[PDB]
Amino acid sequence: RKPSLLAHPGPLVKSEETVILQCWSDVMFEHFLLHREGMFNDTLRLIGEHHDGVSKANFSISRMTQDLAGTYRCYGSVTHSPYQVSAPSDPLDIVIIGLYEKPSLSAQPGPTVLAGENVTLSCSSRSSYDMYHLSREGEAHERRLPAGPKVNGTFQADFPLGPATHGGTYRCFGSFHDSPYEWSKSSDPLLVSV
Amino acid sequence: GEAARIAAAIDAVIKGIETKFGVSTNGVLGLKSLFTANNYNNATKIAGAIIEEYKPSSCLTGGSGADNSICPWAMENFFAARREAVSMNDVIEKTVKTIVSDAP
Ligand SMILES: *[C@@H]1O[C@H](CO)[C@@H](O)[C@H](O)[C@H]1NC(C)=O
Ligand SMILES: *[C@@H]1O[C@H](CO)[C@@H](O)[C@H](O)[C@H]1NC(C)=O
Repeated sequence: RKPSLLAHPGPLVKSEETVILQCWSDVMFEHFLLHREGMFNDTLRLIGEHHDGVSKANFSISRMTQDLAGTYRCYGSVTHSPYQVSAPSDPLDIVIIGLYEKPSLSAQPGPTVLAGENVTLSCSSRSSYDMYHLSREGEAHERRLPAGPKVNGTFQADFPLGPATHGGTYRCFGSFHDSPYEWSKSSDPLLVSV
Repeated sequence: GEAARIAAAIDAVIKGIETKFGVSTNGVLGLKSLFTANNYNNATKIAGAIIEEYKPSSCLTGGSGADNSICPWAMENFFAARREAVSMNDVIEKTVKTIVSDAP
């Protein structure tokens, strides 16, 4: 059965910073195979630690480097049928952040609104990024929107959040199609209060 | 003379790579370009070219249709080889080191 691939503390890693890629499953896989797809593809054979009715294995990157960034996927194997590997886990993109200009995140109408008010967060930058990524602290699903208007010599992506329901700290990133595992410096966290 | 000694050691590396990995360097432009007096002994370059041309990490799902010849080696020596993390590209580099050293 499809294993689970997690990144601790997260897939957005800073250069030279440390990250642990955890491979895990309820199926007792004796070995895990972690595949990286990027500029330098590689596969790592991790030994499965069977414990608590769950098999798990860690791959620790002590100092994050450009060659280690890419789309990781976990496959599981059993010494019973070593030639029959499991279906891959859902792809996990390990991205190096802090490489380009920090975009600016602002709130419309403001960072403090009454419940039901339509909020729209605006991510802007001088650099013409191909995509803007809006991240809500806690959430894993980031929101990608290209840039719509041009304001005061800065390109801007406007993310409509709809009627206000609950608060949150948001951050913003910019990327280029040609460099997919390298993102901008994070925008300064914007706290929305409903 | 020394030109003959050079070709003898180059052919030893070519034969070594082919027999150890169970692959053929025929038509492989990337690898053949490195079979020169200066580039025939650089293990890093050769290991990098084997990965680039034969795509060993792609053997996880059967291989790239363009070249699944390295898969029998990859399965025997890595995916189903009979602790710490083991890198496929490291294993390839270590194998190339022995071929280059035991070539004479
Ligand atoms: C908020 O946006 C929605 C969708 O466009 C629309 O009903 C209207 O513009 C706003 N509704 C409010 C403020 O409830
Ligand atoms: C050998 O390989 C290393 C690493 O790529 C580098 O110094 C260069 O490519 C080669 N050096 C030579 C041929 O002197």
